[PDB]
Parts: sequence; structure tokens; C-alpha cells
Amino acid sequence: MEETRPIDGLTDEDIREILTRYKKIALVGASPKPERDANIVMKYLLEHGYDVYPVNPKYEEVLGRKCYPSVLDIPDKIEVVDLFVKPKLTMEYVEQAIKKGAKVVWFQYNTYNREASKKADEAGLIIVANRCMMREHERLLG
Ligand SMILES: CC(C)(COP(=O)(O)OP(=O)(O)OC[C@H]1O[C@@H](n2cnc3c(N)ncnc32)[C@H](O)[C@@H]1OP(=O)(O)O)[C@@H](O)C(=O)NCCC(=O)NCCS
Repeated sequence: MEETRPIDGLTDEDIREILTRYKKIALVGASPKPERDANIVMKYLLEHGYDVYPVNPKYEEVLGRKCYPSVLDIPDKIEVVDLFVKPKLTMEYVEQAIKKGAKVVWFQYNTYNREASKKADEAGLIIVANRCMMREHERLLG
């Protein structure tokens, strides 16, 4: 009688490790609108010690942080690309994540793209899917 478990196949321990260790985040789809999920999670991660670089070519500053047009333009190392964009947009961002040397691609709810997931797996990145960083942080480090 196997229980349902997340499809990315990571244990609670693996996620807790990624949430404790990898705190340089490129948050793609960042938005200054309070209503968007990306704004709520970006504020929460900044309140919990994450260094969050918003990425969205539309904006130059979001929540007081300079906003970049690509993960590759961020002047720092990036460990996690946290995706708040539609599925077909994620392939490009996974490609940027690979070229930047990120360690983890994190597909937030309704962003998963199989093809993008495949390029990330081929390059060796850890893939987290169908979870929220905020909710996993609350569940595991709360
Ligand atoms: C993926 C998602 C944003 C789609 O929602 P949607 O209502 O269709 O919104 P859109 O994709 O049109 O736009 C959202 C943002 O993407 C940004 N965006 C669009 N194209 C982009 C691109 N190429 N690069 C970066 N950002 C982009 C837009 O600027 C927009 O922000 P804005 O309204 O400030 O302009 C949405 O399903 C989502 O928020 N998923 C994550 C949900 C989640 O995990 N919530 C946490 C719950 S605890």
C-alpha cells in the first residue's frame, strides 16, 4: 500500500537540505503586483534569509531588488532557479540555469514542462516539481 508522494521523487530530507543550503535564488516571473504568487513567495523568501534576485525583462526593480532580464545577467552565483512562468517559458529559463551553473530548477505549481525538465536532468541539476518554496519551507523548517 504505497502512499502518494511527490512526483519529483525527493524526500523531505532532500528538500530540507536544498532549503537550508541553497539560498541564492533567481525568481523568474517576479512581479511587483501583491496579488501574484511570485510577489508573495519572493517577499516570504526575503524574510527568511534567501538572497532573491528577481528575473523578469518587463521590470527594472521589484520589492526593492534590481530585477534582471535573464538569469545570466545576475552578478552573483545562483543556486536555485525558482520558476513562476508558464510551462513553455520555462525551457528558456532552464537553459539559462544550466549555462549559469545553477544546482536546482524548481517548478512552482502550474509551471512544469517535461522537455525543460529533461534538459535540466541531462545537465545534472536537481529538479523539484509541483511544490512551492514557501509552503515546503513552512512544512519543513517552520
Ligand atoms: C505560472 C503563473 C504565473 C501563470 O499565471 P497567469 O495568471 O497566467 O500569469 P502570467 O503568466 O500571464 O503572468 C505572470 C507574470 O509572468 C511575467 N512573465 C511573463 N513572461 C515572462 C518572461 N518571459 N520572463 C519572466 N517573467 C515573465 C509577467 O510579467 C507577469 O507579471 P506581471 O502581471 O507583473 O506582468 C501562475 O500559474 C503561477 O503563479 N504559478 C505558481 C503558483 C504557486 O506555486 N503559488 C505558490 C502557492 S503557496
